[PDB]
Amino acid sequence: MTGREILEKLERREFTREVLKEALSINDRGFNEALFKLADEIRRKYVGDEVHIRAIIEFSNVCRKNCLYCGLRRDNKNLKRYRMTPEEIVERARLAVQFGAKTIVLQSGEDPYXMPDVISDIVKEIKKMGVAVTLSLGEWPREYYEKWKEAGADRYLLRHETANPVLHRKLRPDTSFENRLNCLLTLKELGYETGAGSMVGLPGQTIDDLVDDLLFLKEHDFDMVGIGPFIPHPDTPLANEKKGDFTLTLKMVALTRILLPDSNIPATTAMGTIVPGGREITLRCGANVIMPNWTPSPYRQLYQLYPGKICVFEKDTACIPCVMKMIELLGRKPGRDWGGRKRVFET
Ligand SMILES: Nc1ncnc2c1ncn2[C@@H]1O[C@H](CSCC[C@H](N)C(=O)O)[C@@H](O)[C@H]1O
Ligand code: SF4
Ligand SMILES: [Br-]
Ligand SMILES: [Br-]
Ligand SMILES: [Br-]
Ligand SMILES: [Br-]
Ligand SMILES: [Br-]
Repeated sequence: MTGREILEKLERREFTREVLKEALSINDRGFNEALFKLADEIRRKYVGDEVHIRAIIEFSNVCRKNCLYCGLRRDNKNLKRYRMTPEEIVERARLAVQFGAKTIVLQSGEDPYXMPDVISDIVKEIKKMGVAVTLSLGEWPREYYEKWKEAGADRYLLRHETANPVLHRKLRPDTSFENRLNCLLTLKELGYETGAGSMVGLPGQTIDDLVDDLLFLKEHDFDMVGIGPFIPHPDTPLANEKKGDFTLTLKMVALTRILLPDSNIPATTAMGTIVPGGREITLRCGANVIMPNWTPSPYRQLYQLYPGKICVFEKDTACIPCVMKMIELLGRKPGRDWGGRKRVFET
């Protein structure tokens, strides 16, 4: 098909494997710009001009897993490890709420120390502040997820990473795609607003794999989808592999908006790391959420999933005001409520 014909099929919601493959394979500038415009319009029509701010506290970089792409992998001995205390985490969340955050995101490596009860205690304290709580702690037993839901957690982010089970097992040797999916299904069953998503440009990953990611997201109708480029980290086995392409990753965000028009989709920090102004671009191509870094000094620079992460050298209260300025200069508005998914039922 020509670019014009693929756009017309996307506009009529004929989301076949062939249409998605062709959309990802065409490199024409006119086609790409029209795809980005379509996603931007679908975003405005379905989720409006509000950009929801999720203040993220990366509270521990301790991890038991050995994911091949990740700087926090347990075999990385060249990383200073840290843990915030429960009191530090609560008080830091309180500061974010004082600065206007309406969602607090707690993210960490898979650090057993806190699980499950210290997390439960922390969640209960933050929920007293009248904001949404989102967890991003990795793979744990159903019983842990249940306890956190009972403690008041609202949402859980657990990117599926790659929907190719063979590639998944190789990159994430402690676990499997089956396990990841079982975790996501359990979270949904428990009533969490659930987030999935993937990296783009992983070693071994093909365009067909990317199409399968899109199809997987459509199949499960996730509330949130987090997408970023793979960024090689020098203290990992993938150090010499090629970085993910920004434009290809941007096309994955645009298609995700087109496929899931009422979902919440972040402009991820990885997008801002690989291209200056990458998050702003992404907010104009389908994204409607941003997650300013609220990890306190002196730990920001130690949370090194990937190198060169933006904002790590700044005073640690910088990013909430910064994203508020960003939202304004984009001609957008800040979120007025917790920014939960507002489903638009259709055919
Ligand atoms: N090198 C890298 N490049 C880009 N993104 C990466 C990365 N290493 C990790 N990430 C992303 O960072 C996300 C958060 S990892 C921290 C949360 C939890 N330990 C978990 O694994 O879910 C991952 O889901 C992954 O997509
Ligand atoms: S991606 Fe998550 S689980 Fe895997 S090594 Fe990094 S922090 Fe640990
Ligand atoms: Br302070
Ligand atoms: Br969230
Ligand atoms: Br366990
Ligand atoms: Br995300
Ligand atoms: Br990211």
